[PDB]
Amino acid sequence: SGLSVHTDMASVTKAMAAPESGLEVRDRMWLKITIPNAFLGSDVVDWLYHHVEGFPERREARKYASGLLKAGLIRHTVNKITFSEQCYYVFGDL
Amino acid sequence: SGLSVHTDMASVTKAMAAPESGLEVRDRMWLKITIPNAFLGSDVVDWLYHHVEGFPERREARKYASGLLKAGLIRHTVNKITFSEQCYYVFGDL
Amino acid sequence: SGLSVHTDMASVTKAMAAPESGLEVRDRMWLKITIPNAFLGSDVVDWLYHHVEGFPERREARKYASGLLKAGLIRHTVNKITFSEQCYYVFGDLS
Amino acid sequence: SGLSVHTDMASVTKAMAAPESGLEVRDRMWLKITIPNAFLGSDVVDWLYHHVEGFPERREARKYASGLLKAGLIRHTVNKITFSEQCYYVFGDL
Repeated sequence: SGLSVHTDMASVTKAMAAPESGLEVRDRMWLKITIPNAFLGSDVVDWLYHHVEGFPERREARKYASGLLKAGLIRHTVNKITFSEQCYYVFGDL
Repeated sequence: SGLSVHTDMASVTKAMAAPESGLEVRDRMWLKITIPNAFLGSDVVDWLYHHVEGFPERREARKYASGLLKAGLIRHTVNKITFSEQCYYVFGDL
Repeated sequence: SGLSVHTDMASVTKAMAAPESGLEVRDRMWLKITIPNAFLGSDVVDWLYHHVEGFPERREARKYASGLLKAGLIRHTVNKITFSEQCYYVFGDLS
Repeated sequence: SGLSVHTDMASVTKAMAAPESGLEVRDRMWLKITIPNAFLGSDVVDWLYHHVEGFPERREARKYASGLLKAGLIRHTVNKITFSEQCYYVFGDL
């Protein structure tokens, strides 16, 4: 009722902005970047477990993925120290 | 069979990197950024069409959201001209 | 100020349920479904605009995408009819 | 440029559906359901930690909330046993 297309734009925006207005407001944003030949930690861990003999289990395939990052043979896409499976990586020099 | 834990680390990585290695790759990644009080264009459009009388179809609500961006009352999170429902937005100076 | 871990649980819940309690309460919910090989309308238009010659502008790619939905070559994941770039689709029968 | 507006529609779609076509695809989707008076598990835990006395930290608030689901005071909107902060709930019989 109380707001319509005749209300000034600035006031409608302040209404949408006020606490408890109804608007979904969260403390994050997801941006899509086009980086050819990237991959997830989980895809590296998979590939090593299934293609490289001698791992007693998957957690050792994950430690090996981790040493590849330390060695700079894969690289983080934004600056991070520690390996995670959920993060995206690209290849180092080679 | 031909790769195991005894193999050269760099050689194992160059095999993973080759064409047709089986390594799941693709050309896009998603980054999460912590922006306080950010919101989706689609939710702005949901809020308007739900709370502001005078819109005959949802498209007039999207066009109004477009006008809010032109006016600087909402703002893009990254350098972009035109409005989209899939992008993330913050409020301007109010 | 005067609710604590010693208060009646049902009374706490009631306090949180009252008007103006400050709990975020809203007429919506969002659900994650696992659907292998699902794609967004906007990615279909993008694919068609970049790979199929003869689209003078991007809106013509959109209308073609709508004509895929209408012919059943792609399918909405819920009960809708009209094409939207924001919804998720899957492939129809292609055998 | 082997495909145009002249090509068979079914053949264009089979192209798009082929391994390595370039079409961006995913194994998850998000759906909006209109449900009156629904709230996020993390919003309940926040509301408890801020307005109820005697929680030395946030994990004790999370546990109380999980207790609230067990007693039937809040309820899951999809059949799930256990409590989780990213799932949606409604009020029970009050």
